[PDB]
Formats: sequence, C-alpha cells, structure tokens
Amino acid sequence: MTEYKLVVVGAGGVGKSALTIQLIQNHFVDEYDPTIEESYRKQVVIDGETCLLDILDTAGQEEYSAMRDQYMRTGEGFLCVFAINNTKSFEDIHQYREQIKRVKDSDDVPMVLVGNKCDLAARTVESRQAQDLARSYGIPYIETSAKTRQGVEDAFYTLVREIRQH
Amino acid sequence: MTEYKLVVVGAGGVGKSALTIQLIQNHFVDEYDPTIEESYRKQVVIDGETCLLDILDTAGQEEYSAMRDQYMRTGEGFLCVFAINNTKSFEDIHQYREQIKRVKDSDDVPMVLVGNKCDLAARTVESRQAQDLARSYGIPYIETSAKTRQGVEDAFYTLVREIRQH
Ligand SMILES: Nc1nc2c(ncn2[C@@H]2O[C@H](COP(=O)(O)OP(=O)(O)NP(=O)(O)O)[C@@H](O)[C@H]2O)c(=O)[nH]1
Ligand SMILES: Nc1nc2c(ncn2[C@@H]2O[C@H](COP(=O)(O)OP(=O)(O)NP(=O)(O)O)[C@@H](O)[C@H]2O)c(=O)[nH]1
Ligand SMILES: [Mg+2]
Ligand SMILES: [Mg+2]
Repeated sequence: MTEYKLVVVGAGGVGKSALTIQLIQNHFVDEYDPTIEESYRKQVVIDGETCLLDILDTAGQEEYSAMRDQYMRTGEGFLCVFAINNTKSFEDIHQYREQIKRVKDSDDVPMVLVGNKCDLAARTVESRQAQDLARSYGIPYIETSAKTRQGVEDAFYTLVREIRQH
Repeated sequence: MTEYKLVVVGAGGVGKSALTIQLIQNHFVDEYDPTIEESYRKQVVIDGETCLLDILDTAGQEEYSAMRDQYMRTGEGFLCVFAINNTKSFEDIHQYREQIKRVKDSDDVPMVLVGNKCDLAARTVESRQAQDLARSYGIPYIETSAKTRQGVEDAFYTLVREIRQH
C-alpha cells in the first residue's frame, strides 16, 4: 500500500508529540516528556486510499544538529510546528525549513506550517503573521490544538495531500 | 473582514445542498429538493482569521446554461462535486471545469474535487480514478459524506485555503 513517510519538526515544548498522540491514540498528553525520537505506524484510509502513516516524532533541540540530516533526507513530507504563545519557536521555523531545503536539494518539499495551542488565550503569534509566512514559503498554514483536537487531522491529512500533489 | 465568495457546482442530485446544509446548519437533509439557487452567509473563524463564508448553492442541470456564466465570473473558489456511485456525474466534471476556465480567462482557478456519498457501499467511481483526475487538473481531491459529515469542513476549508494561496 502507499506509505507516507512524515516527520514532525519544530522547537522544544511546542506540542509535536501531543499532536502525534492525539492522531494515533486519541488522547491528550498533558505531561512533561521530551522526545529523543519516537515513531508511529498506522494503516488508515485517507479519501478512499488505504495507506500507512509512517510518522517520525523528533527532538526539539538536543545534540540533534547534523543529527537531523539523516531523517530529513528520508521524510517525504514535513509538519513544521510552533506554539502560538511562543515567539521564539515561531522564529526558529526559518532554521528548520532551510536545513530541510539544504539536505533535500529542493526548494519545493511537501510541508505545512502548524501554529499549535490555539486553545490558550494569550497568543503572541498573530495568525496574519504566520499565514503571511506560510504564503511566502509556498506553504499552507493550519492552527491546531492537541488539547482540544481542533485541526489535528486536518494538519496531517493536508500534508498527506501535499505529498499526493508534488 | 475577509470574505470568500465560494460556489458549489456539479451534477443534479450529487449532494451539493446536503453538503452546504451540514456546514451552515449541522444536519443531514435526506429530502428530494432540487435547487434553483440558494445562498448562505456565515461569519466563521478559519485558522485564527475571522471571515465570512459567502456560499452559492447552484442547480444541477436546469435552463442553467450560459445562465451559469454570471456566477462563475463572481466566485473566487469552486467546490466541484460528483457522487461516488454515479459515473456520469464524475464524467460531467470536465464540462464544469472547462466552462469555469472559459469565463475566468484562467487555467489556475481555486478548486477542489469532491467525491460525495463515501458512506454508501456500492461505488462505481474508484478513488484512484478521481485522485488521478484531481492530479491532472492541478487540484486536491477530498471525499465526503453529507450523511455522516465525514470530510465536509475539510472540503470547504481546503477550498478557503486554495484561495489564500493563489
Ligand atoms: N494547552 C496546550 N498545551 C499543549 C498543546 N500541545 C501540547 N501541550 C502541552 O505542551 C507541553 C509540551 O507537549 P509535548 O507534546 O511534549 O511537546 P514537544 O514539542 O513534543 N516537546 P519536545 O521537543 O521536547 O519533544 C505539554 O505540557 C503538553 O501538554 C496544545 O494544544 N495546547
Ligand atoms: N447517503 C448519502 N446520500 C446523500 C449524501 N448527500 C446527499 N444525499 C442524498 O442525495 C440526494 C440529493 O441531495 P441534494 O443535496 O438535494 O443534491 P443536489 O446536488 O443539491 N441536487 P440538485 O442539483 O437538484 O440541487 C438526497 O436524497 C440526499 O439526502 C451523502 O453524503 N450520502
Ligand atoms: Mg516530544
Ligand atoms: Mg440542491
């Protein structure tokens, strides 16, 4: 069956994991639990096609440096997450994008920008700001809550759909 | 606020209306009720942006001929629906696409192809067939059920998102 090798990337603490566990296990994780690397495989149906979601959950910062090159060479599509109440995670998006273009020999790589935690009142990252960025990158933007589950399927399925169209 | 002038197009009986009423009124309409033309306006939030969904629901066939040119000149994005158990509605998609390119002076117009009624066992339109078509048009494809509500938000929001990116 078609397999879609997806990897979830972004700054430490932004909800990369809580977002992947909502998809696979249908529940919010409200725990302190920093990822070294996790992987999730799931037979799923998206728009009538039977496919396996092969997802890599990654680390926020760590000695993950050129340690990242290896999985960014193997991922087919990227979820690039920041938190809407953490301005420096929004800003670090440029570093993750460029390194993925660098190891990919590509300016067009399947990707979607995700502003997570849209449930929290108190954002510092305005959606206009983030949607303008997603437009400059030629990237769709989708806000999410791992807490509420708002948009989580929508972010993962839009990315499976960026990969169908490339 | 941003307004997104969307119109729902396709063959008679395919679920264009049931799909629009699930979005606006949160309920399945399981009635025989052929549209001349209906319009729905709704203040909604999509990915943090406050916007009005101005949707035009249209007729399947009728004396709607160059009678369509007028609204296809005014719609910003199109939802192109067929039914997955009705081969000729899948086939009539080419006629709706081309006329929209014709009155639009455009090869790239925001659009998504929707195979509706994915709940019914007994399809005659295979998702590979329809996803290949959506790929040839440079269009995303999303299956839906107005009955179940599966994918309805997903089809309407992906189209609002095609319009953000154009
Ligand atoms: N309210 C709110 N909190 C969330 C959301 N997503 C995650 N959290 C919280 O944010 C914190 C970090 O979540 P986690 O998934 O561990 O983030 P991470 O990006 O995977 N951290 P890391 O880079 O170290 O692996 C946790 O307290 C989690 O409950 C969200 O949608 N909203
Ligand atoms: N089981 C199933 N039936 C559906 C679905 N969508 C619509 N229907 C049924 O299909 C029939 C037509 O629905 P309707 O919304 O009126 O279609 P239309 O495309 O708007 N007809 P028209 O072109 O004349 O205006 C109705 O019986 C409706 O309940 C769906 O998701 N699945
Ligand atoms: Mg984690
Ligand atoms: Mg109708």
